[PDB]
Amino acid sequence: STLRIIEEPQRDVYWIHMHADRACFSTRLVDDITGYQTNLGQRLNTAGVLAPHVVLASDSDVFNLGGDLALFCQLIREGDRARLLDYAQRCVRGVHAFHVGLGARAHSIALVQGNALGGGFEAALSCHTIIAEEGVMMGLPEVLFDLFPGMGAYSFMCQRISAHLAQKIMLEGNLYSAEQLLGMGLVDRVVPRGQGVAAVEQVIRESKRTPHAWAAMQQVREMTTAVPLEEMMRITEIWVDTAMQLGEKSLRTMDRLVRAQ
Amino acid sequence: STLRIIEEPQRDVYWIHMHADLARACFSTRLVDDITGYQTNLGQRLNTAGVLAPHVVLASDSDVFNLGGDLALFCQLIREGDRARLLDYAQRCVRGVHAFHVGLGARAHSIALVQGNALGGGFEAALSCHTIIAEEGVMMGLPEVLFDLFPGMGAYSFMCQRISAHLAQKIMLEGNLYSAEQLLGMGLVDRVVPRGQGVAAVEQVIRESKRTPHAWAAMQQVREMTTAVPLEEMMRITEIWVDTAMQLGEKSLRTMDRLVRAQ
Amino acid sequence: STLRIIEEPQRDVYWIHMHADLRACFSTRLVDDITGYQTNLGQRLNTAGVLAPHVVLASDSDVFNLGGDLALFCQLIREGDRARLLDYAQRCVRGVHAFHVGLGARAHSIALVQGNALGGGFEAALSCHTIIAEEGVMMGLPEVLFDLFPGMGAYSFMCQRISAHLAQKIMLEGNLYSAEQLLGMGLVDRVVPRGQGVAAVEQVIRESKRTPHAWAAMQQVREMTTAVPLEEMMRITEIWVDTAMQLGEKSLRTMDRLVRAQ
Amino acid sequence: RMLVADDHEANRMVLQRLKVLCVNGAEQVLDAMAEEDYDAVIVDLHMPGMNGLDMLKQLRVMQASGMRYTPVVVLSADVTPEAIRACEQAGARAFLAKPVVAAKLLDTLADLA
Amino acid sequence: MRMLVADDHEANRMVLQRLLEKHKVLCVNGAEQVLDAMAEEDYDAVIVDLHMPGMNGLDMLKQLRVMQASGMRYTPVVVLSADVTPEAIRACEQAGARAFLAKPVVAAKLLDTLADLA
Amino acid sequence: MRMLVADDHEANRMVLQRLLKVLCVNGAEQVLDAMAEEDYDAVIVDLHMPGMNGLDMLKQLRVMQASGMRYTPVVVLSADVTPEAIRACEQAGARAFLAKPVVAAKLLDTLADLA
Ligand SMILES: [Mg+2]
Ligand SMILES: [Mg+2]
Ligand SMILES: [Mg+2]
Repeated sequence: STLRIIEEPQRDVYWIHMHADRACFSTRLVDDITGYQTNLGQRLNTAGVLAPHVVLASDSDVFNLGGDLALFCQLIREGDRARLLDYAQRCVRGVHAFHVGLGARAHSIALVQGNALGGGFEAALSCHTIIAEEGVMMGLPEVLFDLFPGMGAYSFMCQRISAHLAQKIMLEGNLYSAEQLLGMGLVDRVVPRGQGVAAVEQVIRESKRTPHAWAAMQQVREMTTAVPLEEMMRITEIWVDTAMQLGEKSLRTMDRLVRAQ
Repeated sequence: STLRIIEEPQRDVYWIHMHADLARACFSTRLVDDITGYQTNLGQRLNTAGVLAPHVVLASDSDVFNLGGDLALFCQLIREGDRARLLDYAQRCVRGVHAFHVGLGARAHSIALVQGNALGGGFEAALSCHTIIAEEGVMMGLPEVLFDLFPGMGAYSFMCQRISAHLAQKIMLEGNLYSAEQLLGMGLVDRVVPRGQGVAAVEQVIRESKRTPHAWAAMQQVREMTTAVPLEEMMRITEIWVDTAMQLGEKSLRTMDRLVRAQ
Repeated sequence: STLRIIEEPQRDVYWIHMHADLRACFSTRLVDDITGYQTNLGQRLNTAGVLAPHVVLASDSDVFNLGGDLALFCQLIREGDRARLLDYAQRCVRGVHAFHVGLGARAHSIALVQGNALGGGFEAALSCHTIIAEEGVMMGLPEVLFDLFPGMGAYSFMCQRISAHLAQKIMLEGNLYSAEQLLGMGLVDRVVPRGQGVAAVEQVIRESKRTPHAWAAMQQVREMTTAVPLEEMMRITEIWVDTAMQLGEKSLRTMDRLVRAQ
Repeated sequence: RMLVADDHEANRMVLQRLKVLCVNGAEQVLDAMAEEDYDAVIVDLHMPGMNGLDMLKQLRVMQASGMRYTPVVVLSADVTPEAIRACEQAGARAFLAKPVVAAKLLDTLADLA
Repeated sequence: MRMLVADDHEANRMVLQRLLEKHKVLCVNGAEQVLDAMAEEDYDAVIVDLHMPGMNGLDMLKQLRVMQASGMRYTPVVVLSADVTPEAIRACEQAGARAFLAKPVVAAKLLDTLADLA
Repeated sequence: MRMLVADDHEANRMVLQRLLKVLCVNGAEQVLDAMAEEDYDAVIVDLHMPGMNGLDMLKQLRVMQASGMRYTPVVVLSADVTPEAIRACEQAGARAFLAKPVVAAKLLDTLADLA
């Protein structure tokens, strides 16, 4: 119930609207996404659908503010590494599924009509195409509480920019506008406010006419530049070990962000 | 006889002119076999003579560079369901372009001289060379998406050496043509010169790297063990290419037929 | 004594100033002093469990570093001494790789380039995680001008910042670039006015000092992904030495002229 | 000698009024251009099945392959800068609104030849 | 105007409170405490000292930037320090500081810049 | 002013020396040898020369000056007016570029600009 799902079976377009009912990746939201990804992917495979379209969107005035910091604070203070790892691994599965097209060679499109921070920005980067509206801010603020983006930020940015620049962005903790991200190559299209849906429809209509070409390109990605799940899993292992070592200054910073969200 | 070969043995410069007997400028089976056959021949002669940093130039005798795959052959094999022969063609195209990429196995400097349009496989063949010289007014691109296919002769592998994986994907799936000046700004072409000045530009590149043959050959060894595209990777990409081509419908086949007639 | 070491133990910032006893190149003495200090400082940082220390590579000369000891190269090539040239090359690799992996203590390596950095000198700056350059500074890889190539990790380090193809061009053209040009190319991280480099380094240090856990974690991520393996660089210098041994008299005379100028 | 293609059957005849052959669809105009030569082609951007942009992209490759060049002018109700962007980089020379303004249509056609 | 002031030294808080009452003021001891205050009440402008122990002015700016993008009400921040190096001015400007004024503060320059805000 | 001119052709060296303290030498390698021993106010060099050309000399001179060697401005002479060759030279360190055969009046004025 954290998701509002809009399915168009005859056109094979599927809309995932986050935050249907803090606009962050809570355990419930993550389980609902992975659960739907697995469900839709299996239906698409058995029906032999060629190049389906999956859209990740939001019903909130923001896109997604990232990890459940209130949950982080609690698990770190309690020393519960096992549950934090579990959360982190499930977040990885969610974003990796978008990256490999749900195992059904889907075209994943991120529709970002509000701010996307941390895990939220990582979720947008996990999609093949990012559509952003003017005035939208994105960034990776986890360094501000002495952590790093471990939901694939590094893996996904390295597809678009250099490894060195990806490192800078992850460690500076700056926010960037949609126009700035476009110039940096981290966003694919910027449209005026309230025009995002139409822009997504144009992308869908463009790749719907070349479904064989799209599906073949996914196979080529799979055997070349695609980010392996295992690589991301090992990155969250480092992420959890780092989070467990965080001090009271970082925890208070996280608490302040929780209240502002 | 699809090639006109000009050899300069005392300078170790070798010119390959495509489409010598055009009196469709695409990669026909004959043209592919002639290229691979010459690559193997020249490479063996260069190895046994111990030639350091030879120069190989890929050029055209037509008013275009190369228009890509033999679409008329594609249409026929797809309609007949002959996967085996289409795979065979695709694999031979891979061997041709990979040989340019690794310098014929003799650590050669491969230079593409593009004085006319280079489309699909034609553009991929230019990208397989280490240096691309283009003349003003020349158009290049990857139009295979327009008939619901993708460039499988190393487009992705070669562009990823120059630009990001993401931008390479866009270019492959948009089906736009780009001028020489545009490609230069994108980093997909190395030099743009006025019409009828390409040969002189190639001669300057040759003369520049002829004075540093040890440095060139050493750099090829470094490429071999780092960023060089493995043959096997390209072979597996054409496997996907053939499987996709076999699934193409009548709308795609008619598009291909129209391109054949315009060619 | 080729180095002037400034240590700030309570802040864990460590300054390495090259050419303290002054040709401003990587001589055998300078290389041994750097590797010797890297090993020493790294072991002290590990045993003390220091989180995200800062190491700065700077110069006391009016240039940063002019690269390999060409006078030594000329001699060893003419004598056919492959063994000693390989030994030198391998030690240069260890020096620059140590900066790349943070001395084995997950350090933040910062190159402060206030004078010209050529060949191995530019490669040493590229081995650091952050490059601060002052206006008017020139950097480049001139080893092609005597028919050699940069084998101290130029290719490996540039591929972290730019494409493999552009990295190849830069290595084989033999052009020099200003700090402003290198910034636009993404090969330098910050350009500041003359005599403002130290303050710029201090700002970088102060910025990453507040996120030490984040920095150290990122090094671990680098280690298991994009970090350049030592072995890869060692095999590149093997090719470098074999190439250098085959160099002719025209290349050797070019090197001799550079020795006199440098 | 004109060749106009539009999905709306009402829009086809109203352009025929102001040496013109009309056809339905984007594939049909391509089949017509191979049949006989034309001076200019006026096309609608938003057509179902195959659109103006796809036709421009397809004509661009054909013209690069060896076909005779013919200038193309695009019509659409959409006027956004991101729609003109793709068309001008595909081979289009002029862009016009819908319903078409009669003055701008005739004047720009004379500037070509 | 409703003013929030942060400086780690008692004397600095006192001189600032005195001069700008001739506005309503609340003075606090550090960067964390102003962030705590901003969540409890709304302020027209925040005057922060750049150099404070624990959390400095630049952190506060960077923390406010993300908070303000997370749903928090926007409120202008002006920085004060005896540090007037372009190095420090650049950092704050990039972090969204609306004004950077020198310490000891000129009453005329402070009040005129505050008037420009709201 | 102390000049140093280099050209591969016999006819070009003689006409330039008469219209202009001047030393003339044949190749690009030799002018680099001459500069290593003596100091000069400016160097005039031909772009297209056999073996090592004006650009190769220019790049090699650039690294020499960056190594500590005293700066000397270099003016290039060539028959080719191609914009791609002019850009490459000034990006290598060239301060002036003049067409061949060069007008005497414009050469002397451009040499006066350097001082
Ligand atoms: Mg319409
Ligand atoms: Mg203070
Ligand atoms: Mg001459």
